[PDB]
Amino acid sequence: EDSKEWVPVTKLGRLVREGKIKSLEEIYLYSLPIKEFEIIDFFLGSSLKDEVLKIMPVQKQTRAGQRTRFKAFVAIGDNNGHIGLGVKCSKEVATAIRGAIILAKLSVVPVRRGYWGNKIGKPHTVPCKVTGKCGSVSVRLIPAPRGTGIVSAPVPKKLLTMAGIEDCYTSARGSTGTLGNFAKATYAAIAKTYAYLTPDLWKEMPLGSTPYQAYSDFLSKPTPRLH
Amino acid sequence: AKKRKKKNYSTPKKIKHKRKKVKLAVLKYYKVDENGKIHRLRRECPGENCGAGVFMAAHEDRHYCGKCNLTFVFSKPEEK
RNA sequence: CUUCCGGGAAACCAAAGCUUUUUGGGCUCCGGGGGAAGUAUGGUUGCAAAGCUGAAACUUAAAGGAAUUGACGGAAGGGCACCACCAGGAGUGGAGCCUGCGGCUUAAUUUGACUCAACACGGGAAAACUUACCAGGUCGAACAUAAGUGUGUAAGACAGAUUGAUAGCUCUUUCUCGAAUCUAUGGGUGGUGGUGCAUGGCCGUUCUUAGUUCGUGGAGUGAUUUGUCUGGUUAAUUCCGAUAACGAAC
RNA sequence: ACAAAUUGCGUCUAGCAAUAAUGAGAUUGAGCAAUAACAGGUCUGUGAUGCCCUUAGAUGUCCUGGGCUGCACGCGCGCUACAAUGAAAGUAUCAACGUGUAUUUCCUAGACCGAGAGGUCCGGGUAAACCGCUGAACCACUUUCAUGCUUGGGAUUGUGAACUGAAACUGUUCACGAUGAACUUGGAAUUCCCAGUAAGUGUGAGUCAUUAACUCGCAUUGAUUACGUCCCUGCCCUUUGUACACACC
Repeated sequence: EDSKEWVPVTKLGRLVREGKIKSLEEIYLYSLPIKEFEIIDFFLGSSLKDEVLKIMPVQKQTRAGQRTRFKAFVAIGDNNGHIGLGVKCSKEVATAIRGAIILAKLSVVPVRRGYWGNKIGKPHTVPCKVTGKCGSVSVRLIPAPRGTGIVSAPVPKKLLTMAGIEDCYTSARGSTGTLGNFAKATYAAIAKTYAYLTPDLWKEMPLGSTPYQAYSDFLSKPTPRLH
Repeated sequence: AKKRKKKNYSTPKKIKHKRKKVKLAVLKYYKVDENGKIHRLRRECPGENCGAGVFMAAHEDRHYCGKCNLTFVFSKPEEK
């Protein structure tokens, strides 16, 4: 049970429901604005499982006398190469925990895995040294050889295992006990793994396809075509 | 035994007995003259309202039937 | 002044940026939580008032950094009712009396409720009853256990005490339907007992106003903001119109 | 008024204008009321109720009683007046919401008696039907009073006469004829309110066997003045400094 057959808001999800896009990288070339979560559940859902981080409370001050609101850090992610982060306020927990997790599907990033010192056999950890600085939280990523697991704080290990890394020397400076920027910066730290020029990438490209033009025929028709 | 804020240990000692039983044995007292006349100790009620099975009291000059203890006062009141 | 498209925790910044990648253009002082304390102790300098100089035992889990929100809490700007006036009116607060309640006192003077929103209220205009108060009385209510045996386990009246009356409630003394075997024992029963700082339910105020709050976004590291307006007009977030989710919902 | 309501259109948008009607310049007042809440109110409304208290010697429960009403004192809510726009006498002659007995004695009329209070007899009415067309008070109309704490004002207190209820004694209320205080407009203060309203002046209803001076509406009589302002105590969210926090207590 779905229970609802997904409707496309935009023509991008119309293209994937027509089956003319079968690649998660196809949006990832031109950074296509994915503002429906159903496409994330179109390609994935297999090996895309979630873990809550906190359920930490806040308060809104009123005329009389308080207002209590909830806030839950959470992280879904494909077990090899993807992760998502997000959070959302709510006046009840069950309104949050079934709703705040939708946002991280808009924050799914391809995680690039790299070698450390030898070019044999399915690169594992990280391309290069990447830091994520966000709000007094500077998680510096340092590549590691085999055996040595993901060393981190006790908290962000559940993010990185559900991203796909195995081996990394990693820390940060500051008050990680103020968790709010901590998990967020790692989401910006791991996202920068495709923002680093590599001499492996010095040959470029066939320079583009733009599937708007490659699939305008289905765009041009006004008929609600199934399949 | 209550719990009140002011009055504790009223004590009128509450001596109201249930039944003394220092008297009034049930009628084992019975004499039968032999062959065959029956003598009825606590001779019965002359009132016809009962079946004369009340064992009317032996008392001072005020006797009474047993089915109702206050009434049937033996004075005797004559009616005319 | 503009916007990072830089940097910061932020306001702010063209350098406070290039101190990012666990980073590097040179050189000097100078800080490591408070308060002890810019105090003592000596030197040094001043004609002096005083300065270059500067600690410690003790004591303390926080002192503050910007920002969001509560103040259309005598603080700015704009708009409303005689729970606010003015223009008044009738009043009460004086008198008499009736009741609210305290205080007083009483065997007991049952008691709830202290601003506005406890105070002719608990409809509370009660002889008793109510009544929860005080003083005399008064009822009996489970069960297996259990032991008389039904030679009366009880239950009722006269009679004179006791009584307020008759209360055989008690009892001097008498007959009596006797059986729920009237049990010491499980424990349940009841209460206008306690606690509104255990609550529920209900109600009052917040409310003669005009406000609340959700799914999309761009604000931002987050708090939460935007929506919900600069104005016009409205009893009105009532509409227009700017129109920065609208289709929002009361 | 069912509003093209005519009106040198205001930021084209909602130009007050009463004015057009001629039941009608709203016929027109309440009820319903959110969001987050507060240690508001109540366990004595309840066989809603946790916990605690008790259970033949009860707080429970029914009887006899008392007391809640007790009074040098503080206070609030209202009525009675402080009289000449009257107190007296009569006379004229006006409502309305309502109201009322079946298994409990209500509403009453009619004759009758009684200073009265009340008492007796025959009725009606389960009610647009009888009470009742409820033929309400204050006013209005000739007088009596001469302003004199006065025939204004009726507290106090005797007395019998009532009557309700088994039962009355800071009291059941009501009668008659005695008794006539305090008080002549009320210190600082402070209440409500803009039209059929305030206020005067009443009736019904509610608690009820009898006890209204309150309470819920009814009805009559019918103002001054406001038709605003943001000072003052208020209050509603826009900028705003803050050490503001359990929010200037």
